Amino acid sequence: IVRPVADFSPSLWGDQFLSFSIKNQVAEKYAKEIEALKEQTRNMLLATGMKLADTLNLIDTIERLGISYHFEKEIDDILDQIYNQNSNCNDLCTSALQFRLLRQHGFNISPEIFSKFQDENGKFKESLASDVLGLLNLYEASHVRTHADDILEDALAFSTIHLESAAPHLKSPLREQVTHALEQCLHKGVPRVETRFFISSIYDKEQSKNNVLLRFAKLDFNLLQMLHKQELAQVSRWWKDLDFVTTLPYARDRVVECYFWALGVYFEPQYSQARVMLVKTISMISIVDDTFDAYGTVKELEAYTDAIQRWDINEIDRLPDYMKISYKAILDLYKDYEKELSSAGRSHIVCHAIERMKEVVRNYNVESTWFIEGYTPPVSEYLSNALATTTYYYLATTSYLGMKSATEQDFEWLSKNPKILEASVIICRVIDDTATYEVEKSRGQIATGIECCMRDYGISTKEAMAKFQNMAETAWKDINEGLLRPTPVSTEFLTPILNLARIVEVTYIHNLDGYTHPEKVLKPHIINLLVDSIKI
Ligand SMILES: C=C(C)[C@H]1C/C=C(\C)CC/C=C(\C)CC1
Ligand SMILES: [Mg+2]
Ligand SMILES: [Mg+2]
Ligand SMILES: [Mg+2]
Repeated sequence: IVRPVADFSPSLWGDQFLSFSIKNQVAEKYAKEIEALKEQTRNMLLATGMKLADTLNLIDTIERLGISYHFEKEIDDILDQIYNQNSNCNDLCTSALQFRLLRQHGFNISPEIFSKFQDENGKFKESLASDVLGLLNLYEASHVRTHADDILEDALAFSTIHLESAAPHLKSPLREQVTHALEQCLHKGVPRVETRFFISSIYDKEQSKNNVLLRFAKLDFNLLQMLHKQELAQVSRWWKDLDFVTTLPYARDRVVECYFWALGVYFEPQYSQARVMLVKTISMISIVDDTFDAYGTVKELEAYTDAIQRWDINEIDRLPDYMKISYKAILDLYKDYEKELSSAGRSHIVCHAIERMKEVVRNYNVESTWFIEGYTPPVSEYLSNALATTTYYYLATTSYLGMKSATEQDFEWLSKNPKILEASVIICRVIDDTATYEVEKSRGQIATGIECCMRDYGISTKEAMAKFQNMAETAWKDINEGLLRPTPVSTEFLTPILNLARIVEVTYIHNLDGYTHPEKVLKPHIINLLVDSIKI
């Protein structure tokens, strides 16, 4: 009664990440210079009597350079001031940038700021088609819409067609920046990824660049990268001493991709413990998913699911030997988390992630039951099960474990499935179903999202993929709305959820599974963030 056949590609990284020894004198030299550069930058920000457009461009540059996390208080104070002054007297470039920066920071600036750029019908004035910097900022702003912003319904299409038309004749690096924006907008990109591109491909090549900011940005990126590499080494060593590579050979060996995921959720040094905890969880639920999907028999998956609900080491012997391996590793991981959080008296919060894991596994087992039965549920029923199998309710909960400022009330909010979390989960689900529809269908999975959608509504695969694309668009508007003040918890606890949605977009770009097939999408990102330093 043997098993399915292995068709997963092995880790393409080998052991190149296993040991990283930080050049300590370089670290100290970088940090010492950064302190000086950080103060110079702080004073640029606090400079009295700057014009609106100059201020917004400064803040935008500091944000794209990846160093704004040093200046949360200064940037906030400035945007707040701009928000409350109501300055509606500018051109498209400044207005669109004003709108984007304020919305991204939760300031509900009215979309009426764009009325002066439109005709009697709410269509942008085509006379603006020759203003490339205006179009570019309009373009970026168009991705931050909520449901109250139908004034902007035309902004994406308008700016896109005219940027495409202008791009081939633009000077550099402007051309490269426009071309990049059309493939990957800023708001929906992974921050370290956009930062790496901006620093190296754009700002470094700008004639007008500020030398202080550029040097700051390069040193800071390379210094954080040393931390990230230590973290990945520590995590690679943990994964190695688990040895699932050989004892659980049916499973995807993707701990580096998992680290990239955790790095997407937060890159700052204060979230180091959080990242390390998170990547371990992603790594481990990856193992569980492959057990349900590519190895376990329905009888085996039943006992596994029940063992997880009971969550007791007593239960191991009801499981086949190969499931004993992962089950003990799972239980041990949570005992590790409890020990890690003990000194800060935050051990009790681990139970929130545990309950969310039980939920994921219940729904894995349902999904397997559906496959065995040849069942094509209605879309509503399909989603009631398949949203949790994204693991995103679970990963979001997990992202909070290592965040020292997360309180019980923050977990209570998250446990009620707030709308911002639900939208992030929906984006993951529908993008995944759109990308992986064809392959899963060939493997016989009749319970696949798009199939459900086709059979339920009586519509073609094309119309179904388009209906899913639209649920993703609706979900982004809900994310954007969920960031607006007053927020139900600190922005600190919203950003991970937003970042989870961004990682989806980036991994499944151009409709391909970038996690199962890392070489396409993830590999260049991993090399740019974790292998190659920015040349100084
Ligand atoms: C649905 C998505 C995008 C998941 C699929 C991947 C797994 C279940 C393995 C670990 C979980 C990850 C990488 C989140 C993505
Ligand atoms: Mg699966
Ligand atoms: Mg799977
Ligand atoms: Mg899938």
